[PDB]
Amino acid sequence: MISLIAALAVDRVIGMENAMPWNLPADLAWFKRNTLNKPVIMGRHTWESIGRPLPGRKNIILSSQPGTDDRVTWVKSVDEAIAACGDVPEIMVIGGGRVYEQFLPKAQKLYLTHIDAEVEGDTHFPDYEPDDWESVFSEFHDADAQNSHSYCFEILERR
Ligand SMILES: NC(=O)c1ccc[n+]([C@@H]2O[C@H](COP(=O)([O-])OP(=O)(O)OC[C@H]3O[C@@H](n4cnc5c(N)ncnc54)[C@H](OP(=O)(O)O)[C@@H]3O)[C@@H](O)[C@H]2O)c1
Ligand SMILES: Nc1nc(=O)c2nc(CNc3ccc(C(=O)N[C@@H](CCC(=O)O)C(=O)O)cc3)cnc2[nH]1
Ligand SMILES: [Mn+2]
Repeated sequence: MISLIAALAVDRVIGMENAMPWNLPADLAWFKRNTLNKPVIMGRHTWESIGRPLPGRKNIILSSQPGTDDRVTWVKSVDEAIAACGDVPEIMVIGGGRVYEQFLPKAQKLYLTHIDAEVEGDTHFPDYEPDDWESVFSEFHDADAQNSHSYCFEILERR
């Protein structure tokens, strides 16, 4: 099965100038929890924004160009990316915008964090049809001393 995981600010903004302007340790812990010991697929720009391999995960990078780092796996198409994951129960697609758009039609599950932040971005999560999805988990958290915005963890499954 293919799953997308993403954190969305207001108006589905997910990035600006190849960074995530906010800082929510609780959300990154949620990301780690849900991706550890699974393959993660990302686009080249997201790979460059993270800046190093994610430990405890098979890192698969999509690029039309040859690889530049043998600590991770490089692939040249969506189908190759999926194949490189091997026979696993769950493949995690971790962005960015252009990668999300391509994998969304193939995905069975969305792990979404809705962040109460107004950020002017240049990258958005794709505009998905709500009728195709059912919410099976929702958990809201107020801002605290560590997390500067309120946020909601949601898991959607394709109906
Ligand atoms: N808030 C979140 O949850 C979240 C998560 C991830 C990323 N981001 C943010 O999203 C932004 C980056 O997203 P982005 O849309 O600009 O770029 P991206 O999706 O991360 O990567 C785009 C690149 O992936 C490569 N590639 C993509 N699709 C391919 C395909 N079908 N076949 C072969 N190669 C392919 C291309 O690399 P080449 O040009 O080398 O061919 C393309 O330029 C950043 O701001 C980042 O911080 C946010
Ligand atoms: N929900 C969600 N939040 C995110 O911020 C997020 N970010 C990306 C891509 N960007 C990044 C940037 C940094 C790290 C990162 O340093 N992760 C650490 C967490 C460290 C910790 O647990 O405190 C990791 O090991 O996973 C991951 C993804 C993709 N999906 C996401 N999904
Ligand atoms: Mn059903």
